[PDB]
Amino acid sequence: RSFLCRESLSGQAAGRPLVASVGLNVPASVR
Amino acid sequence: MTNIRKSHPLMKIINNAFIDLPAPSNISSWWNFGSLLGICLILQILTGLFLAMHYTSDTTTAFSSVTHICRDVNYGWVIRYLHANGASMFFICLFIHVGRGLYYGSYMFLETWNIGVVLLFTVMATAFMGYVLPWGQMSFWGATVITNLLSAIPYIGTDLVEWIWGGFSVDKATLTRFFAFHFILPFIITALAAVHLLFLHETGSNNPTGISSDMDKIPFHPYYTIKDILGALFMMLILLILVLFSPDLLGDPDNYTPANPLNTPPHIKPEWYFLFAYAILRSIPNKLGGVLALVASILILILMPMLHTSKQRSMMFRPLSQCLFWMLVADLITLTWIGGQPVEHPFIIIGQLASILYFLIILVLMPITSIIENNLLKW
Amino acid sequence: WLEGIRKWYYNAAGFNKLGLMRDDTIYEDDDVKEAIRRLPENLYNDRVFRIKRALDLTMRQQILPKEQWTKYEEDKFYLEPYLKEVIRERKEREEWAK
Amino acid sequence: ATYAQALQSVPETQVSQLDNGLRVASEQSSQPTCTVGVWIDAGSRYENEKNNGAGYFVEHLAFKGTKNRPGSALEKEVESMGAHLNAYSTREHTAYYIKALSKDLPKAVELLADIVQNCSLEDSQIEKERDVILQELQENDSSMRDVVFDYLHATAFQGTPLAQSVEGPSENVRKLSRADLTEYVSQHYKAPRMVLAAAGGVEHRQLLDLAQKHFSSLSGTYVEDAVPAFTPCRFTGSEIRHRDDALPLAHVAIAVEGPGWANPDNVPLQVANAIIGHYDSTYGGGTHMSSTLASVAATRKLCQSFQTFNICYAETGLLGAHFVCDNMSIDDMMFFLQGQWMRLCTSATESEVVRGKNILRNALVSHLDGTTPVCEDIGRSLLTYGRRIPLAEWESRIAEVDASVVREVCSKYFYDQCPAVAGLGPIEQLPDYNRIRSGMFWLRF
Amino acid sequence: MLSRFLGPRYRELARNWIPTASMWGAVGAVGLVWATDWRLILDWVPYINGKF
Amino acid sequence: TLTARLYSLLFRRTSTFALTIAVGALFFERAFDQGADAIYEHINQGKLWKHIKHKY
Ligand code: HEM
Ligand code: HEM
Repeated sequence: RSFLCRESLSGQAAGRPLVASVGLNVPASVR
Repeated sequence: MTNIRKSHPLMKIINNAFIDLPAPSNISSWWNFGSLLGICLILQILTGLFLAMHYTSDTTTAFSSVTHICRDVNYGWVIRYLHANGASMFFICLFIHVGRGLYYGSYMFLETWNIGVVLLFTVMATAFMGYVLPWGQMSFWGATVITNLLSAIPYIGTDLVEWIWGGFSVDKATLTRFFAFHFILPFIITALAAVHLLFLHETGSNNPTGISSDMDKIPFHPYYTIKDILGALFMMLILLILVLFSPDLLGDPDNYTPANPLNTPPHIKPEWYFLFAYAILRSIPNKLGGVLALVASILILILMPMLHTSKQRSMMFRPLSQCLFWMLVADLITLTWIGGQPVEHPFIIIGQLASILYFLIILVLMPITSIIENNLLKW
Repeated sequence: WLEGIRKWYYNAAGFNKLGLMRDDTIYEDDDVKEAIRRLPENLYNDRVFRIKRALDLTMRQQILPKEQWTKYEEDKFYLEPYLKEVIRERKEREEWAK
Repeated sequence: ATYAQALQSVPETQVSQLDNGLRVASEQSSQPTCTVGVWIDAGSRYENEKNNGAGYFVEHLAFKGTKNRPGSALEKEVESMGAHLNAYSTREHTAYYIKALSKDLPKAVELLADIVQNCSLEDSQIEKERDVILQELQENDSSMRDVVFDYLHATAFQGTPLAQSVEGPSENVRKLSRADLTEYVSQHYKAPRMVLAAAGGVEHRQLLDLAQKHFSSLSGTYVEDAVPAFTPCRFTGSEIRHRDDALPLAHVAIAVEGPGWANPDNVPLQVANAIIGHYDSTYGGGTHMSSTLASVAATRKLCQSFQTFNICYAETGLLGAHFVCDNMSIDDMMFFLQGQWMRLCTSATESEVVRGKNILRNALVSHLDGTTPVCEDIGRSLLTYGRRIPLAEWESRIAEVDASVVREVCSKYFYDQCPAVAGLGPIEQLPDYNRIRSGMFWLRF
Repeated sequence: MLSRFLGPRYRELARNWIPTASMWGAVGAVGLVWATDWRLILDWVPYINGKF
Repeated sequence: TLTARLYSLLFRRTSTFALTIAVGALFFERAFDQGADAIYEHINQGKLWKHIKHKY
């Protein structure tokens, strides 16, 4: 998504180390 | 900037068909018969045209017009006997083609094999009608005998005969009807042959070894065009020997007599390329059973791909199946010989034995042999 | 005994004369094609070369000299495990679809 | 402790109702946290063409300022106790929920009372908020799934309030003054059409007395006479194609009329939907997934991601699928996806129906994990069904579903029904509407 | 072949498609009687038999 | 409306659609043959052989 606003951009920063996850019937996720 | 060979639509189709088509390297001579069929077809389409250009279709001028083509038309006899014996050449090539497809396990190409069976039926019907055309004694009486089989069909059967006869017996109506059908059918055969080549090209030819040869593939044009030219030369040698030296070798002399419905010839035999099946007809006293066996004798090729039980595809490495296949070929030859001879001792019992053995070999002996065969090779 | 009959059959089959191994002569159905794809590279390369040499020999209608004939004892069984596994997987799929 | 034993041991959903009409509903557990929110029945459905976009604007300005808390002070109270305050507005419901500890319940309920009631709606903040929504509109334009679903709603319920997008056209948002919003608040934020929900370490008696002492000022009247009624929405089977070849991937959503929140046919259809399944390029199941469409897509690398949906409104819904795939796959899935639906309409084996039942049970039990999903479930169920469906009832309704039921309900909703296709991107290969409608019926059946 | 197609769910599919296949066969029978003008059957249908 | 009942009964299934078409073929063929033949005999009354065979 394109972000061009403070409110939408809020929360897109990271404060915890990156954590990937893949499944068998669930799409890939990251945090 | 490109080859018009591989960019022009028609030229692209021709190129993919028989110029740059990947063909197996080790294709034996037995494959040449494929083209030897098509060439025959072309010849049969050619000469027949020049026959239909001097052939009437009325029963008062059928035989006379044929004699006119033979005696008066400039070089007409060449065309007439070229047609008559090119039919036999066509059927020799057809039988050898079916034998090749059977031996090397080419029936695994299901679509091409089924289309081939359809082509076989169409060619046999066309040849039957063509032999009816000259209105000889053999012509008329064989037509009556063959069409009267359809009376055995339950219920509709009788009506069907009166439908095809266009009346009550093979007569004026049936002659012209068979002329029209014999004219139209070969073009249907050509269309089916084109479809057949399409289906075969979707997978590629099968080599004698029966194994996929995608690694050793060679272009068709520089090699197999000249191989096919040599095959056509040999077939022309045989056909021209037949026509020029002994034209009435494969025919029957009684066919040179005007058709007289009030008297029959001493023997009523069909053309040679049909006797193998006619004998089967004569095997079963039950007329309906006879007709059913007659149809099944050809329709068995449809079931043949299903019955394949051997792990290997071809017969190159199956000696037991090789002896079985040659038993089958000898059986077909025996049926052909039996068909000619009259219904007398010992031809009756020999005919029953041959007819039984044919289906026994195709349906039972071959699959069981393949089952023993795999067991003999750890699989 | 039986193994003598099997050896006689291997001799009379003829694929040894072409340098072919048993598994090179098998018909390539879908299961066999997938098994061939599953083969390790080193086995696949030898399979392809053996097949191509055999096709060459049959094109020229010849056989290898008697010394270079795949002996019955030396006829390894490379495609058998992969084909067995493929058949097992297909059987499992069919049983689950049942 | 078998599945059935656990189901009849899930805490209940005690429901109360003050005199004004505000329904209080809680669900006690042992967690030290809680999730308290107010679920109003506002949404784009209750909006005319003149003021479409009012609900989004009100949601934007909710947390900005109040009469009691002038502004950022409200955010300070929310953050000081560690609560996360959120709000989601849809085409039917609009809700505010605070995620906070159990001890902060008296304060959290007060904060929600202030927002839903004494909202400032200052004109300066309205002007500031006007641009933000406009930017968010372009952001949503970048969100291709969302624009495809809005195309679905626009082309399906054309000429009805449902076709209106939640955010509103980027012309109404540029003229929505204070006057329009105030009517929205005073006409939709009413006590009868409100559910005060909470879940976690919440006590139903505590929630009731907090509601009595805070939300008592809520009004149930509707000013002079104006009572916004429920307008039934027609579903007009149509198609819309916004072909933009620049977009890397093509999105196509096709849906037929599904039932409403009532009409228990949802339970069979969901099972049927579960049989179709869902796929993404990063799954890992590959050519082994039980779903036929998923297995085919993985085998041929057809699509990047297909998902089946059952969007459901009060009286009608959009039941169907939405898939994202390249230019030379759109037709092919149209063949398979439709080919899947009709299979369930003509021959649905009991094995796959059992599989769908298990998938549905897993989805329901997993979706109700955590205080926030439970609070959302309570607030949504009290507005849609009028009561929270206990999981045991869900289990019973799922158990009654079998192969014959799925076949009957699919043939009743899928077979020979005009779809509502909507496509975006390089959708050239997308079959013409006549082709899709033809694919909606099988010549074997 | 027949080992694979002999299954619980396979017979269940057969049962599902029994009505459609059977009345497809009825369609074929009626079409055959009509096109052929099978007098043996058409002599019993009330209105149509007046044609003969 | 009757048309809804027709659709739900005889038209939803393609095969039932074909059966309806087939029976309609019978009855339409008979009815149309009767009607057209009657119209023709009415138009040319007294000229056809059917109308004059009685006197021989
Ligand atoms: C009208 C007569 C026929 C024509 C013109 C024709 C044409 C051809 C041609 C040109 C080929 C390629 C050359 C070859 O492999 O032989 C071929 C292949 C083939 N034909 Fe025919 N054919 C005819 C009849 C039949 C019949 C009767 C059958 C058997 C039912 C058949 C089955 C096959 C098979 C199996 C192949 C593939 C052979 C292989 O891959 O080894 N054909 N056909
Ligand atoms: C499929 C290829 C064909 C075959 C196998 C075939 C076979 C035959 C046979 C066996 C005869 C009887 C020969 C005899 O009198 O002893 C014949 C005659 C005849 N055929 Fe064909 N034919 C074929 C194609 C054609 C075509 C395409 C035409 C039309 C252009 C045609 C026209 C005729 C005519 C006019 C006769 C009567 C002349 C005569 O019998 O000598 N044929 N055909």
